Amino acid sequence: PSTPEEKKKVLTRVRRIRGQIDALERSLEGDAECRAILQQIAAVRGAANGLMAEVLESHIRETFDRNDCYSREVSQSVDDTIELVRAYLK
Amino acid sequence: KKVLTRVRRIRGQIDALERSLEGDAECRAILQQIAAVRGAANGLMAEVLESHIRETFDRNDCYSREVSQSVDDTIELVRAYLK
Amino acid sequence: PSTPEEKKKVLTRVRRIRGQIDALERSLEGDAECRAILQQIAAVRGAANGLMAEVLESHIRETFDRNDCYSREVSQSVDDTIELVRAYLK
Amino acid sequence: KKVLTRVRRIRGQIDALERSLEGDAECRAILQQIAAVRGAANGLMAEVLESHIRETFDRNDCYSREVSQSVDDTIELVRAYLK
Repeated sequence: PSTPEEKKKVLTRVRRIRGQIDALERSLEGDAECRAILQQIAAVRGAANGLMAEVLESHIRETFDRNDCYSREVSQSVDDTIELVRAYLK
Repeated sequence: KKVLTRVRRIRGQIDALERSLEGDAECRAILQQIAAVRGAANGLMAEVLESHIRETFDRNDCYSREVSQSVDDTIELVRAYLK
Repeated sequence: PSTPEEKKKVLTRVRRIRGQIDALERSLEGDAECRAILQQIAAVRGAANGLMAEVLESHIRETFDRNDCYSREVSQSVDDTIELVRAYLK
Repeated sequence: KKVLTRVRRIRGQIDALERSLEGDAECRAILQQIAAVRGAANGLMAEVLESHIRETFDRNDCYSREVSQSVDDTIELVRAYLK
């Protein structure tokens, strides 16, 4: 993030991830079944990966823009690149 | 246990990332740290799995040098895949 | 596998994986799109994982049996364990 | 184009696995080798993505040291996640 607007959304998501980690401690200290925990942990990893893709997409786009290089073909390269990352970096 | 040890390290990573963001760090650094959170979610999953597996086979009243390896190799395999 | 029957099923699956690696090789010899290649590689990995579970499950089962220790609860534990491995080792 | 480099070495692992089985190796050893097949496929994926990412951002006629690093950093993540 470079824009203060991007700073805000990421902080939101990051906080929401601390929100998911709270419920995991809450569940760990309590009466949780390993299958419910593993699921909570998996959703943490899902959330991180979600955000990683959103930061990456945003970073790549800003790089091309500072370089006066943003066009529709560049923009779609990024679309293509992020679909792959979303699908294969887990 | 060794599990909460890891839940804190995760919380540790998220608060630093929350602060990286507050302290306006460079984008490479934000990505570096989100990837590291994911890596620790995998490491934590490798503990909780290791717990449930260790615990499920002591529970079955089958002790043996041979059964212990079988359970070490299962754990070694989990560790390879999740690190 | 210790059993001469289980050696055969596994050896099929391994060959079926060679068959997938040859199709992948065809697709790099000739030219298919870069997303169809990724999909092929993921399918190889899905096949390896798939077999890693089948072998793991059989190995654990044999260990309890060989120790005169096989019951239904031991059997369902292995069911519970493999379902997790299938779901979380990728 | 060092994709064949790896597709070969992966075929190398499958045949050794086929030998292990024909040659009555330990059940522990089969699992070790199947995990390494999976590990190789991930490495293969980390090359094929690297090919595509590089190829896709040179094709945009946008050169600059700052753009090169953004692409290095992308490729670093790809490597971190897959090995």
